Amino acid sequence: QANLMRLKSDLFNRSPMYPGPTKDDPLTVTLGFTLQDIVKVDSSTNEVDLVYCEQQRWKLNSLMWDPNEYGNITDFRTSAADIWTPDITAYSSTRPVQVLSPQIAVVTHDGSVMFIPAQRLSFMCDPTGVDSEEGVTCAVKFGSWVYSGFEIDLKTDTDQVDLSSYYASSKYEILSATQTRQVQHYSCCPEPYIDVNLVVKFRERRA
Amino acid sequence: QANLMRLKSDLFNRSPMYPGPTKDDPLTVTLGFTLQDIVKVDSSTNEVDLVYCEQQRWKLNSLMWDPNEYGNITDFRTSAADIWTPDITAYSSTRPVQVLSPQIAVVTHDGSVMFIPAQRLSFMCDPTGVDSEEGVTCAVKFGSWVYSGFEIDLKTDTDQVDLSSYYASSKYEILSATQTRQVQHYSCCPEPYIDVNLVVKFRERRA
Amino acid sequence: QANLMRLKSDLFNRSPMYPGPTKDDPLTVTLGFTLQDIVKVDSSTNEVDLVYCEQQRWKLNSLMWDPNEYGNITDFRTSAADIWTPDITAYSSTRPVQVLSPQIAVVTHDGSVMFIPAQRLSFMCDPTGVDSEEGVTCAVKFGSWVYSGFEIDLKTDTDQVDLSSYYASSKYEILSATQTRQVQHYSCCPEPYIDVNLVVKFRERRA
Amino acid sequence: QANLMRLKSDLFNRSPMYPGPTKDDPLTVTLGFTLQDIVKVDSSTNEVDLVYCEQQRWKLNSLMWDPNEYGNITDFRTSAADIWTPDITAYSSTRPVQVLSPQIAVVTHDGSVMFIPAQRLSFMCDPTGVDSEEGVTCAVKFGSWVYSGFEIDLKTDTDQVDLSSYYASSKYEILSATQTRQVQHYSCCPEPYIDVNLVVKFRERRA
Amino acid sequence: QANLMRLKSDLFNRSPMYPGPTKDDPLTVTLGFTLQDIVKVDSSTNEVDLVYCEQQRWKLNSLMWDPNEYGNITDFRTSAADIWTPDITAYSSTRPVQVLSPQIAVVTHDGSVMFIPAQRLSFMCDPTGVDSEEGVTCAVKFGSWVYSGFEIDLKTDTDQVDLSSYYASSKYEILSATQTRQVQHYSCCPEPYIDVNLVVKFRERRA
Ligand SMILES: CC(=O)OCC[N+](C)(C)C
Ligand SMILES: CC(=O)OCC[N+](C)(C)C
Ligand SMILES: CC(=O)OCC[N+](C)(C)C
Ligand SMILES: CC(=O)OCC[N+](C)(C)C
Ligand SMILES: CC(=O)OCC[N+](C)(C)C
Ligand SMILES: CC(=O)OCC[N+](C)(C)C
Ligand SMILES: CC(=O)OCC[N+](C)(C)C
Ligand SMILES: CC(=O)OCC[N+](C)(C)C
Ligand SMILES: CC(=O)OCC[N+](C)(C)C
Ligand SMILES: CC(=O)OCC[N+](C)(C)C
Ligand SMILES: [Cl-]
Ligand SMILES: [Cl-]
Ligand SMILES: [Cl-]
Ligand SMILES: [Cl-]
Ligand SMILES: [Cl-]
Repeated sequence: QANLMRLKSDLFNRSPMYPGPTKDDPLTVTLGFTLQDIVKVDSSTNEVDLVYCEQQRWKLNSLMWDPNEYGNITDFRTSAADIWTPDITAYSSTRPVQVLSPQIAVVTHDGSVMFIPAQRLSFMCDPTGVDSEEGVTCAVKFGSWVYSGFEIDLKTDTDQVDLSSYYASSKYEILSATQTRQVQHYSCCPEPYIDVNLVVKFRERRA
Repeated sequence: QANLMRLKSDLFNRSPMYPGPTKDDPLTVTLGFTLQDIVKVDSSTNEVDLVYCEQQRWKLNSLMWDPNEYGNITDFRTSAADIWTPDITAYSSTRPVQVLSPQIAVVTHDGSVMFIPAQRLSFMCDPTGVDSEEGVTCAVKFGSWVYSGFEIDLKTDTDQVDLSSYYASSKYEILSATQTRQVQHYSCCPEPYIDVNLVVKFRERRA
Repeated sequence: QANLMRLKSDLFNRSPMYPGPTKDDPLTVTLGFTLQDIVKVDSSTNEVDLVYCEQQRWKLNSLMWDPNEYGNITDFRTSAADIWTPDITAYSSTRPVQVLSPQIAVVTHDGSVMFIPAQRLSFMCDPTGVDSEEGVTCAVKFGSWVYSGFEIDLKTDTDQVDLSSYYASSKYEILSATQTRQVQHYSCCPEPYIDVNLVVKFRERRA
Repeated sequence: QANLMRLKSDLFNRSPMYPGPTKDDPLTVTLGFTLQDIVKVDSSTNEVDLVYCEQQRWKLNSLMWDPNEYGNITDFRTSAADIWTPDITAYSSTRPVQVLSPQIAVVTHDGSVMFIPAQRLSFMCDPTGVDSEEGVTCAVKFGSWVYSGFEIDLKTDTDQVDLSSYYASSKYEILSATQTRQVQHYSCCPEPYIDVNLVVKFRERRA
Repeated sequence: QANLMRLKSDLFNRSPMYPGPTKDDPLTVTLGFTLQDIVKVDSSTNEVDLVYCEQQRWKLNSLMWDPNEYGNITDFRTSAADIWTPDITAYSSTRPVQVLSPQIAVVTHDGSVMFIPAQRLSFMCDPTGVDSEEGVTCAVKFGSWVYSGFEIDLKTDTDQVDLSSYYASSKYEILSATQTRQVQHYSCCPEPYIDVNLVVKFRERRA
């Protein structure tokens, strides 16, 4: 307990709160979605509700340590409010995202962080054709709200969304689920922003 | 990281928290709207729900710095709770506005600040005629709640709302969307308050 | 900025937080309702939802200053969390009141404060007869929850509720709207509590 | 203002925050109910919503003072967050209780406290027979969640609920409303826990 | 009060906040479920709502004391925000869990802690067959979100869920309710995570 208490104290005191990435000190966040359920489809407003886990990984030099200096501690768990986190946002939500899991991250001696928030998202989607054989396709972009491609870059380990935890008895069955990196420009800003586009084809499951 | 940490420290210590504008030190906020979706229309209460982005720009001498003094840093991202922000409010909302994006602003070396919150608004609007060819027209005023024209002035870059991000498969199609600056008087107060009037003409989209 | 920064600093440091009124140091709050809309009527639970602005005015010796001592500053805007505010409560609400406007007050050199919160209230009201020619009458009392008449007194500038901002295309039209001061006794307490009774007669508006 | 400011300062500084009652230092809380309205009855989930006021009273030696030492101040109003309050909980709620009134208590020089929160409760209740002549009976227990009889005891002044403020035009009329002290044992714990059982018989009101 | 005030002061000052368990300092949490009610079943989204109490027990060397050193105090009640608590989470919730009881734990001189939060959970469950004689079976896993089996182990005193407080007049009757310990692997992580699987068989109750 003493060693971890010391490590946590030293990582916090060694330097003030990390000010986020810069053009000169950029960061690459690895995103990966685990789609658990398509809960609701609303045809009167064209909103669809998803339950998923957004897996996030990044590395920070400021969170690095030598295990030999801190009782061979290789990693630890900490509140996500105690460390810097990326501002990964759904670009087309219709409601504030609901967080379903504790806000705790895992920090490793190499400075790498893993943070997996489970969330419920309500986003823009016309479900017309959900009841058909072909089903309906809907997409939502995820990325930083304020950091461009020069400050925050995004990466995926695979183009395939994890469906190994998708609720079998859900009202909707998944025909396809894709997560692909893309670089866009916006009216507000001159720099190119980067995002992970979550595209999911689904239909009503027969009882 | 060191340079930005220093800049942020020096900008905060240079003077206590900015007390907002005054008659003697007025401010001009540039407002612009990017209408993403008309989510819901409720004819039983006469409420309409919009999803949009509110681009806000202002300039503060207190936030100015020389990039040559801080490792050629030209701008930075910071929590909107760490800086003064204008109190732009919808004058005719029926629910507390829901914030859909992170509360982070961008501050530039000339002292200018850009903050683009994404929000969901539920406001007063009779939708009667939404299903007709002509559609229905509804308006909502945005402006400071406590600062008059002598303290906060508002400006737009264009009278035409940004519709380049409007959800194509929305239940409602946009016939027209306008943003106009106007100056009004109220019973409470002797000074003229200024606002940006968002007027949007819309109808039900055919499948 | 310097003068206002100084005034605000001196007003906070000159004395600890104001402990509220007392029998020995009583206060008079001026109440005034601007009814903007009757949003919803629910006949299955007998609840009615209103959108209104509650103008509150009071004077405090502790908030007084000499403009000649602070660069001819006659007034300033401040967060309502930074100053004492009265606990004006609806005595018959069915839901926690939703605040629709920023929590900012205007303080003047004579120690007077003006605070205008915009709110949505869900209160006890049987709407039977709303569809009739005569319409329905419903009332809700507003007053301090813990302070009696000896500590907080209430006053109105007119017995007429401001209807100049009432939404024209509302589902309900106003036949009459009154705000009267009244003094009552309760089982709990020996002292007389005072309230402002909001009485509004309304009916369904024809297209 | 000076005397009250001083009293409140001295009451806070004389000793650290009160750690709650103990077997050695027990406390007796007096509960009372003022049932204002039976808002909703839901037969599809078996939930019933009440709007009531809970009068709570207890005495603490730590909150005692001599009025002659503090400008003949006999009592004062304070935020309920500034003092210890009991964990009186509804044992069978289906939703987190909504607080409708400000969280302010009244403290007297003898150390006695009075706190009357107005709340909306959604609790377990099968309404089958609400439309009959006999009506339906439903009950909800109120007690401390963590303190047993040896630490917190409960008392009522009357066994009759206060119905003098019950909304006349409510959808439901009260046939009977009782508040009775009872002592129970639970599977978790060996000590006897004490509660106040709120039993109310009601039916649908005829127009 | 003095002795407890001292004990609480000494337990807080003797060492900084406990950093949670480690591979080298693991912890075993005992889980128990008291199912109070199956509130709602939604066949249009496949969500089911439960009201239950989750009894949690763990022991910490850092919370140990000698009663003879602190006026024969054997235990005390404290805010759960003042002590470390495990991040026991429902792995398949569709909404953020609603807490229905005060967040207070009971700490004993041997360092053991008992914490019983009453909660409302909305989780993934197809209710098809709830109206049949056989009823429907639904399951939800509870475990730590970030700690593996090497850091947090789980244990149950019985496989049988406590039904002695189940609301008799609920819309749904319980046919069976089980709580069994299980060890799983996940896509994210290499270490085995452990959970308590809550399996409940229920059907619609006949009036
Ligand atoms: C800044 C602007 O015009 O809009 C950005 C929001 N987005 C990502 C959906 C198009
Ligand atoms: C720069 C800024 O604040 O945000 C706009 C949203 N975005 C990222 C897609 C263009
Ligand atoms: C000063 C104040 O609270 O304002 C009330 C109405 N308004 C918003 C137009 C000026
Ligand atoms: C006189 C006063 O309180 O202002 C209300 C103006 N309004 C409704 C548009 C906010
Ligand atoms: C004195 C106190 O706690 O409040 C009781 C309810 N009241 C005063 C509004 C009628
Ligand atoms: C304790 C007491 O008598 O209060 C009732 C609260 N009231 C009448 C506002 C609804
Ligand atoms: C351990 C436990 O919660 O037992 C029963 C409490 N009760 C009846 C409120 C549900
Ligand atoms: C002891 C504890 O934390 O919780 C038990 C619930 N109760 C109040 C009925 C006995
Ligand atoms: C490991 C972690 O950080 O959280 C992921 C969800 N879990 C634990 C059930 C696999
Ligand atoms: C990232 C990963 O594989 O974790 C899933 C956790 N679970 C099954 C609760 C949904
Ligand atoms: Cl301000
Ligand atoms: Cl940041
Ligand atoms: Cl107060
Ligand atoms: Cl306590
Ligand atoms: Cl932790």
